[PDB]
Amino acid sequence: YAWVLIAAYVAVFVVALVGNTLVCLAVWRNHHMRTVTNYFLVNLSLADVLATAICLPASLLVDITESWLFGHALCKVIPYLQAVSVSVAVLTLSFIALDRWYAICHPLLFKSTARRALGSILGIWAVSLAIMVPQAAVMECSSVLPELAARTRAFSVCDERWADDLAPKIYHSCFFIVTYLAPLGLMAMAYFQIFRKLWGRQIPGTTSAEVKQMRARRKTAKMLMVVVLVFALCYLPISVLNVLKRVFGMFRQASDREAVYAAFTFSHWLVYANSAANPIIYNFLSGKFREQFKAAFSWWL
Ligand SMILES: CCCCCCCC/C=C\CCCCCCCC(=O)O[C@H](COC(=O)CCCCCCCCCCCCCCC)COP(=O)(O)OC[C@@H](O)CO
Ligand SMILES: Cc1nc2ccc(NC(=O)Nc3ccnc4cccnc34)cc2o1
Ligand SMILES: Cc1nc2ccc(NC(=O)Nc3ccnc4cccnc34)cc2o1
Ligand SMILES: CCCCCCCCS[C@@H]1O[C@H](CO)[C@@H](O)[C@H](O)[C@H]1O
Ligand SMILES: CCCCCCCCS[C@@H]1O[C@H](CO)[C@@H](O)[C@H](O)[C@H]1O
Ligand SMILES: CCCCCCCCS[C@@H]1O[C@H](CO)[C@@H](O)[C@H](O)[C@H]1O
Ligand SMILES: CCCCCCCCS[C@@H]1O[C@H](CO)[C@@H](O)[C@H](O)[C@H]1O
Repeated sequence: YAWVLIAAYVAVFVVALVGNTLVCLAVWRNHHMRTVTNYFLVNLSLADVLATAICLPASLLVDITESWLFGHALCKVIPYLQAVSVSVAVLTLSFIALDRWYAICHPLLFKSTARRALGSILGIWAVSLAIMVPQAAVMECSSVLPELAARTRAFSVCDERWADDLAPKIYHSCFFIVTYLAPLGLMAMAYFQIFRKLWGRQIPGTTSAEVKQMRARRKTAKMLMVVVLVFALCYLPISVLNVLKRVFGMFRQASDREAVYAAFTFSHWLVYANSAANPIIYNFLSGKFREQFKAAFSWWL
């Protein structure tokens, strides 16, 4: 079990870094690949690399050693950067769907540009950095017997420190709704309307150019729906496990301590596995990204 963890964590580390760097290079090299959607997808890669590079290594040591060995300052920074990486992801996926929904379903209300996209991308970070500040405030590094901290860090853990039972129940309920259920719920309805408008609307006088627009828009909607679907599945375990632990007070009886720790461990890895999955999704569901990933691999061999 222990080596399978390190092997899986190492594979996700390499694939996510190599893949997400190629995702930025592909949009940079190809000019008429700099679409609003693909600019948001690059911002999604910038979040994934921040999680993979910085938070993932702390991820492996905590799940194996079961203790925090990086000191008090990083106990707030790293969990904060992990939380910010999640907010940036879900907000980027939300703006993508909002962009596609006004494009496919309500075509002439708002106009999306590359100039407005970079402004949204800077807004996604301004919000993600702000709303995760309370999370960093709650992070505290403390050892079993705190007098032990003067001797070693092998027995200290970095966890949330709440002053009352009610506060975590409200906090983690709001952040499950706000950052998982609500966005995915609104997005599932948006892509369903996008699905109906792309597959089914057969108005009699559609020009040959209107169809060449649809046949390409279908290929992007197919790719983006697979991305949202994998994101929902990847973050489902950690999100439900966090709510059952914090809000519902579960997983406190040490009779099933082994199964609970193996569950949360796999849930932590699944979060990073999503960072490696997305570039793979682009390779198979996007011929333009596939074409760019082809060239980057020829230069190397
Ligand atoms: C989040 C952070 C803050 C926001 C930040 C911004 C991010 C926002 C992201 C995406 C926005 C996308 C908007 C997409 C809207 C699409 C929703 C939509 O139209 O759904 C229709 C109605 O559903 C229906 O009947 C049923 C209505 C839905 C009620 C059931 C919901 C169950 C709970 C599930 C979770 C809900 C969470 C909601 C938000 C908190 C589908 O039917 P139908 O084609 O006939 O419509 C015809 C009708 O449009 C005209 O008569
Ligand atoms: C090493 C390591 N330790 C970790 C501890 C936690 C997490 N992730 C979460 O707790 N995610 C989430 C919590 C709560 N609501 C969410 C809503 C949407 C998405 N995600 C979450 C990753 C970790 O990686
Ligand atoms: C919406 C939302 N709410 C959230 C609450 C928490 C977190 N993430 C953590 O708490 N991460 C971590 C905590 C503790 N040790 C770690 C070690 C390595 C990496 N990460 C962590 C993400 C969230 O996203
Ligand atoms: C019985 C309770 C536990 C007692 C542990 C005593 C051995 C600590 S060895 C080691 O000492 C280094 C400094 O010399 C520190 O940098 C490490 O963090 C620490 O691990
Ligand atoms: C020093 C930074 C905090 C680290 C330790 C956190 C312990 C509880 S903090 C937080 O304080 C609020 C008032 O500010 C209260 O309303 C909350 O119930 C309480 O949970
Ligand atoms: C969106 C907000 C969701 C809030 C969900 C949790 C509601 C409170 S449960 C309640 O908590 C109290 C404080 O711990 C205890 O005194 C009780 O015994 C227990 O029944
Ligand atoms: C056989 C009966 C078992 C009863 C106990 C089940 C666990 C209840 S915990 C309580 O549940 C609320 C919802 O009811 C949540 O909103 C609160 O956050 C949480 O604190």
